[PDB]
Amino acid sequence: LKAFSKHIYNAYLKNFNMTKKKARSILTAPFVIHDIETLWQAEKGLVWKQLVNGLPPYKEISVHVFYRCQCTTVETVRELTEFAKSIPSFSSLFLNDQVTLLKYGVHEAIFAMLASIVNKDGLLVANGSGFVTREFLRSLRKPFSDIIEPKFEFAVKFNALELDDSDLALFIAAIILCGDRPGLMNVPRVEAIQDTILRALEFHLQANHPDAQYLFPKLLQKMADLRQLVTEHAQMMQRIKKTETETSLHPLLQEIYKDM
Ligand SMILES: Cc1cc(CN2Cc3ccccc3[C@H]2C(=O)Nc2ccc(Cl)cc2Cl)ccc1OCC(=O)O
Repeated sequence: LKAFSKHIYNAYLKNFNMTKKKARSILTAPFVIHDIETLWQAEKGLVWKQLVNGLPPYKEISVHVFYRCQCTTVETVRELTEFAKSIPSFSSLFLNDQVTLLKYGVHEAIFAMLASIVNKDGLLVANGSGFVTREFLRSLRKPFSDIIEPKFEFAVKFNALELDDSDLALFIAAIILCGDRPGLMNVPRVEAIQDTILRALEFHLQANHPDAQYLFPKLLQKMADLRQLVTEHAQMMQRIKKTETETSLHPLLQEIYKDM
């Protein structure tokens, strides 16, 4: 049982480059991106460096941030996919279920993970090297500003729990191995596996956070909140996909948002 929680926490460490430990040690010399000038200064890309001339028109600023939001999540989706392979019993499931579980579960896992790299004034980006301000994300266009702002307000509430990476490791495994996803075939086997993980998390929270009662149902509450947050996010993404014709979506993201 204890080795179960350390197996997942092992895989978490093995698969996710950015951790809450490394994140909070940075947050408490990142290059601050607070305007169009500093946003462009974050480059280092040799091809980008060879092509840059001046500052971008206006519409390019929001598409660029929207492009960086895609890249962030795409990388994290591929990490979460490996992470899931190491979760006990996940690989024994039907490959369809494995895909279905990841399809509807990755964003919920991401937004909980991304709370680690966030505070009330902004978030860490680009391998912890830069810090994008909240004000700048308010200064973008409405469609792209209205999808970033709900996340900040959730992240600060999630960070009030004062969890660590060993808590997140199990918590994320619980989000992925979720029973009530559309089209999920072998439901009993997934719920069974989730109970094992839920039983592991219940023990871990008591062994890691002694003097903070009622913390488990709090985390269960956040799972329902992560669903509603993603439910709104996906809707705002599809409204964007409809209206924003000069905007496209990464092939990995296209899959996930196909049939939601
Ligand atoms: C357009 C889009 C926006 C966000 C919003 N994300 C999730 C999130 C959580 C907590 C704080 C800030 C955020 C925000 C985010 O990652 N922003 C972000 C990331 C990198 C850079 Cl360089 C700049 C910014 Cl503004 C998330 C997904 C997405 O679409 C891609 C996808 O759904 O996969």
